[PDB]
Amino acid sequence: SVGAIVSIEKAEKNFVITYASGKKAQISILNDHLFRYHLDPTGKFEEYPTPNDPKHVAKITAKTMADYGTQAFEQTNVTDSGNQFILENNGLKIIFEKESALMKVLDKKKNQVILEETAPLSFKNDKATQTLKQSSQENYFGGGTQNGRFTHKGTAIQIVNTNNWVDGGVASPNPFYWSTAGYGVVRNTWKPGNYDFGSHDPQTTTTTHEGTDFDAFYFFNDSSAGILKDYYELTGKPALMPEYGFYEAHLNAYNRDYWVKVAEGTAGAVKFEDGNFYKEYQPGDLGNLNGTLESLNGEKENYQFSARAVIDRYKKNDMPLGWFLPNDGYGAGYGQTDSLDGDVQNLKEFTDYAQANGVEVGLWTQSNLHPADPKNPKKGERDIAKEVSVAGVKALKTAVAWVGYGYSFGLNGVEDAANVFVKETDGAVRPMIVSLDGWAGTQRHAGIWTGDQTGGQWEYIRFHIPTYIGTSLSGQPNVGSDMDGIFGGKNKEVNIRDFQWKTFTPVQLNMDGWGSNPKTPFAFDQEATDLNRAYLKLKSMMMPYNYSIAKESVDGLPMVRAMALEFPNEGTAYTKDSQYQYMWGPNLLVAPIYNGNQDEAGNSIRDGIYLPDEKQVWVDLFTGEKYQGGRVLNGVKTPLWKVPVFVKDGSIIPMTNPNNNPKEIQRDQRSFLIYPNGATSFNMYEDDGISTSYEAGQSATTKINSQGPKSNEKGDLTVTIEPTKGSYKDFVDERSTTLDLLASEAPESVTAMVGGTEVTLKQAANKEEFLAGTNLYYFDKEFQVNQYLSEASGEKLNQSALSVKLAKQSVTAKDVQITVKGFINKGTVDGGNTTVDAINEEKTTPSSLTLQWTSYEVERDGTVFGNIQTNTATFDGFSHTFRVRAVGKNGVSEWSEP
Ligand SMILES: CC(=O)N[C@H]1[C@@H](Oc2ccc([N+](=O)[O-])cc2)O[C@H](CO)[C@H](O)[C@@H]1O
Repeated sequence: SVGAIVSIEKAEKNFVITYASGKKAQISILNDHLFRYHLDPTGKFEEYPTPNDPKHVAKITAKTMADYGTQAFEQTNVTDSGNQFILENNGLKIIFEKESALMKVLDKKKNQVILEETAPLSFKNDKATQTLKQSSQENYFGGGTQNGRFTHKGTAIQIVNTNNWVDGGVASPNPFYWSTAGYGVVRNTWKPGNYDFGSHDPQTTTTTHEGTDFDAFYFFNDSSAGILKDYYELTGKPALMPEYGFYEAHLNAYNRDYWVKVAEGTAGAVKFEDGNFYKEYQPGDLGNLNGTLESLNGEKENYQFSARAVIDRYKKNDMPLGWFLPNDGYGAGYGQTDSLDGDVQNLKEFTDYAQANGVEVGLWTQSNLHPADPKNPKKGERDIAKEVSVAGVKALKTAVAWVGYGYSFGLNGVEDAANVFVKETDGAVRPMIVSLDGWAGTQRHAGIWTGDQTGGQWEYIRFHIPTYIGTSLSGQPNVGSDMDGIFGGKNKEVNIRDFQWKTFTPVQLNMDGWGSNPKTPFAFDQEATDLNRAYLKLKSMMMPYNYSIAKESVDGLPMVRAMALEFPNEGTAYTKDSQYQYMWGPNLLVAPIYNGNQDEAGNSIRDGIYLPDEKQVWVDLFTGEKYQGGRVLNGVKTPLWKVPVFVKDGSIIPMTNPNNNPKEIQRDQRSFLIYPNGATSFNMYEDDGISTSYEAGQSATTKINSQGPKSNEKGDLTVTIEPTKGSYKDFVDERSTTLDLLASEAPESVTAMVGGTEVTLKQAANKEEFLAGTNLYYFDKEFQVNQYLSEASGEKLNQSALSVKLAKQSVTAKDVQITVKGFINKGTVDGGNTTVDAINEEKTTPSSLTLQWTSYEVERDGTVFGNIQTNTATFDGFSHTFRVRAVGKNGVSEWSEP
């Protein structure tokens, strides 16, 4: 312990705290809610922590202390207030008890103590530990990719480069956590740590990092978006993926292995287009067998075994494919020549072919990306500069084999790679890097994938959902994983369920070559293939929405959102009651199927669907079925074709034509799927999709406003598309406009103003007239959000919509105002009417209680459960008070005895 504080002095650039031990700390005030506290036993007070190697020059911070300016520091006063020293600016009171040295921070806007040390910093055992008060309602997020976990109260998390990709490991640590009390802390260290959020003593949180230094950035903010924006201003805004990065990729090696003709039914046999069965061999496993060597371009009497042939199969199977890594395999390489330049020419010809097919090429790496002598490369070296400038590579994946050391290593590597992409293309290619073993800052260059796990089993989904959520809460919105795992497979239902929910996630990797079957969306039967295509096409149609929430995640909430981000006033949104669902942007609640529980009809039984907000209607995206929030639904029947996705009524979802890659998007069209519910709004972002020019303001935004009746009510609806602001290379100014307004009745009238001039709309007599014509509207009871899913599910999945089409117009010069009179979107709402119209001892397990007494509701520890279809209900996931009420046609009853 450094002892009592004897003095706090305002120096030229920071406040100097002198402890009775003679140890000093510097407080740097960066803005009115962010400060750095640096207790440096060495007295050097260097701006940056020591990395694990001096060549690791990429910094945690993206903004220097000097870049924040001196204003907040100038406007912070130190006062000697008897038993305390106080630092005070417009934002914070930082209060230090003189005798104990304990720091506490009053947020002056809240007039509440947000952070309070309860024991002094401890430097024992070559670690630096802070001990904080933990309050009963205080929750904690962050830590990076905390495999299986997102909400950390009552647990400890390891801030360690664990190189463990399965539940309970850490695929990508981050020394960043935040408290729902309204603070975030970045430990300014490259050293591993352990954050114990009151795992045995619930009133104490301890944060420990190895080392002899205590250096931390403390930021105070009253919103989760503000905490993340603080983290991003400090450590770097997330990179915005190029549009193609949101599309599934195919990853494997096509330069190294051999295919041997085998019998059908041979272990590992794969059928090819010649109608024969082949089994894949590494060259060293061939033994006396003879096979056909793979190549990227299939130029060697081997076309069906080539990387080109895989592009052709995704095309033949009409599957989206954004990008392709053809060298993803240990020692695989990307050419078979005697030179790097010969291999780069082979890869360039692959990239020409991939690009002719609308697919970008990335490379995997297990190594440094530069030759020992770039002017004289050796065969088998890497030269990301030539790979980029000569071969046209646009993306990079960093194997643990490269970045496995962790901490400063990965950040240095991905920073250097990002700079090469940009420099070699003069900014024509923005970075597209997928990494792991990250740290604070990684997000500004790279997204993460979660590493190697076994698919073909429900645990593959179950642990991934919270993993994504917690990754995103850690300031990494660009998260992905392998589609149905790198290992295993042979479980059709898991495969379909994985493609389903990852539609509503950023990055999808078909990590092929290691599994129980090929890793593609067409590896299973036609039922699975058509479902996977349907969900992949839905993602392609959602690209304007997805790109818009991606833009938001550059300086705001991430794309995968913990329930608490969108519903901060509900306790359920913070706990493991929210571990298996999330908001995909603001507008979609995704509650993936994550276990094999079923009925005899093969329907999955989904428990614990938490629908927030007693005042909010949630709309099944596929069927239009409506559900009242403020409840957790158990026993929800979910057919194989379906993933539980609910639209937040009010949602504007920008859409586009189904497409297999960004070059197939019609840039001369725009389309909005709207669920009007009072006054809502959406900001649609666009840019050139590929370059760094967005960072220099080459982008455009379009504000869409929907102003109509509340859910299920009738009224006037005004949809206003404000003029598009901004421009960029190959910006298309002249676009047609579609609105698909979910509606339950034909309107009284639909009128259209374009830049203040009326456009006469005709009522289409039928769908074919509507589809053929422009300046029309059409009330359609056969509206399909996803025709591929309708066809794949064997369900029509018809919904009712009022669709409106306007002719091409200048989107910059002229707005759109559509007025619908007699607008209504009414359906029956499950739990819509909350109007007031024993413990079964023999069934008590260790962790499940069964209560007995058109449906019922039960309150479990202050959380309301619904969809209880019979005369009993069991509650589990226990290591409790039960009230029950009846549900009928005309409302409910009041709470029975606790
Ligand atoms: C975490 C990581 O880098 N994963 C890579 C890596 O994966 C494996 C997979 C299996 C083993 N093993 O059986 O011991 C080791 C490493 O390299 C793969 C190369 O194809 C993939 O890139 C995978 O994502």
